[PDB]
Amino acid sequence: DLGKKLLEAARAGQDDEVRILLANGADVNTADETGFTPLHLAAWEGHLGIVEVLLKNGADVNANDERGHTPLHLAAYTGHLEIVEVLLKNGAGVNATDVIGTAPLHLAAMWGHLEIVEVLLKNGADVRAQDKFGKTPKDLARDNGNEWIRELLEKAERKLKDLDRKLLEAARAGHRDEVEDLIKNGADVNTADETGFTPLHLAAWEGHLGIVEVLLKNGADVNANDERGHTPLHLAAYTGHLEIVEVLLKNGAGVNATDVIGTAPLHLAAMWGHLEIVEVLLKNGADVRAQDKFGKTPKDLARDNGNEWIRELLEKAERKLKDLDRKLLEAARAGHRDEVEDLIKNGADVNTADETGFTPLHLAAWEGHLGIVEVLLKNGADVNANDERGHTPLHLAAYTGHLEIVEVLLKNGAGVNATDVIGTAPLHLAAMWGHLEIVEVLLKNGADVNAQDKFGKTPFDLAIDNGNEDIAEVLQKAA
Repeated sequence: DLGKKLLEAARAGQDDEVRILLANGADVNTADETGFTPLHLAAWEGHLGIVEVLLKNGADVNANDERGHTPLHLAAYTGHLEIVEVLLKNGAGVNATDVIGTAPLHLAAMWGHLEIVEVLLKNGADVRAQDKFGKTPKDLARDNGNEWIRELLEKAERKLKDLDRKLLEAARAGHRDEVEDLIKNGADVNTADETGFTPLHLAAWEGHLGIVEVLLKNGADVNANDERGHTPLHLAAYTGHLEIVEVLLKNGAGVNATDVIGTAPLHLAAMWGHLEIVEVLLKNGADVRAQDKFGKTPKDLARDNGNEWIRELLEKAERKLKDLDRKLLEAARAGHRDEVEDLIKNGADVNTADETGFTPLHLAAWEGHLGIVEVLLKNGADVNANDERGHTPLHLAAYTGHLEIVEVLLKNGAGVNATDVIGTAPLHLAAMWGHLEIVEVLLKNGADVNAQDKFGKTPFDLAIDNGNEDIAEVLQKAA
């Protein structure tokens, strides 16, 4: 229509004819099927006059297209110095990025448009911005033999590394104004010192709520680990900065992060007596059963350090979880799949055991509830768990005669030659109880045919003794 005539006359260089369409009401910000606009094509083709005109007639300088390319991208790709200056003066997004993360500075650094690089930096371009492949403009200029550009961008970078050192000091001291100026002048909020402390670690350790929130506003990694696995939430919870604990959680902080010693935020809060932080972490899902390398839970540290209020609080949080484990054992025996998943979501231990050592996986394999077996293996249930007499779930599957469950357990590393205290292996129970299909599977998986219970009976002997000829034959041909 009236607009399609414009986008075409914009790439043709018909300066005088552009005035005709605009006077007759042709919209200035029309778009095609790929997203291009009269300003894109005038900047791509290098028609400065047509650009300037469209800017007096109000053209969206930062207009994006189907993949987020502004007119400045196109002027940077082609290398039109003048059009770059005219687009920036009208408020062009000097740091605009496409869907790949490519900014105008990347393009000028890759195609060797030195003058445009100077221009873009003059207007506050981000020299450190990485694209999809984690490559800065300097990286591109290096990989394309543009050494004069590589030199300039490298000078820029080392200055910005001084700002990074200052930002770390400003965040520890509490100079909120210094921090904000540093960020405004390109300092990296995710920089780290020698031991991996980022500015968020230091603001969190020292208790600077304002500086914590500013760092988070500018993309700081809330979960950054230092060289020993300590996150900002560890330091907040150690020093007892309740409000920083709250802000860190609200921004994605991991409530159960563990350092190299297995210490979690709830350990420090519990050992050092920060009741409100204990409540906040529990409210946010902290694991009360987590142990450090000394087998100590937060509860143990609490009583060990004479913090009785927190001690009782964690006892009740733990007693509540014992009842879910109890429910998981009965849910796993009865075959109620949906009930199993809910109890796991709410914190049921898939490796709890009753008085005689049966685990939810034992009961599920005994009763032939395959669906629950898969759920329990997919959530970390020990596949080679012994009860108080040495029976694994693979014992209970061969005895009962569940072919499917046997193949699953073996598919997940289940011990095939496990023996109870008597010497009975899964192959004895399969041959004993006439489950030929399970015998087959066991043989393929290295089942020992020479194993003997305390009575000196091989699986072959038990097939013979119990009148299972087909099985005795199979066990005969193997040896």
